[PDB]
Amino acid sequence: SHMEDFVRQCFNPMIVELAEKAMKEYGEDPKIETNKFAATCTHLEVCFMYSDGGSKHRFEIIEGRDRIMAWTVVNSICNTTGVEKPKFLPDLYDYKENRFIEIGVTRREVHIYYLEKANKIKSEKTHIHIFSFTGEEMATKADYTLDEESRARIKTRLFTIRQEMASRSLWDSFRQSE
Ligand SMILES: [Mn+2]
Ligand SMILES: [Mn+2]
Repeated sequence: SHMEDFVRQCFNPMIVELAEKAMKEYGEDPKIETNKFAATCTHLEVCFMYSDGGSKHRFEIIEGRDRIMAWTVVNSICNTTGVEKPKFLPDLYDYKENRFIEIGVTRREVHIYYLEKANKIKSEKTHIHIFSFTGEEMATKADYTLDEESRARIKTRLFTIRQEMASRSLWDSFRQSE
């Protein structure tokens, strides 16, 4: 398919392999559910740009690790700091603010996905931060964790990926697939 070739020539190889591993590891094949393949790569790259923002060792990356190793690091962070173990695996831990962070990338408005994720949490201790493909963002207690410039970089990247998909006439099915 067109989407698979585009994902491979758009994102960096480390990201593509981690996305492939994470999808097969949960029974989905990147060569078929190509829209979910693009979205796993996007979520991965956004998470890595986020963790790059801030100081050197501010964020402990949870996403991208294998399941049991990811939970190993959460349990370790929990017994280290004293925070409660979330029931669902988050994406980061903020050592500066002492909180796990769930990062989301949606194509249906910051209000809809923020509302869904906040209801999914049902344990309000986990900080939530949503980006969209339209430049908009919404975050818990309006606390956006990073400075304006890092978030603006993430947003720019998201919009460049959106235009690249449309240039290949892939954007439409991708926006309707979420
Ligand atoms: Mn995740
Ligand atoms: Mn996430």
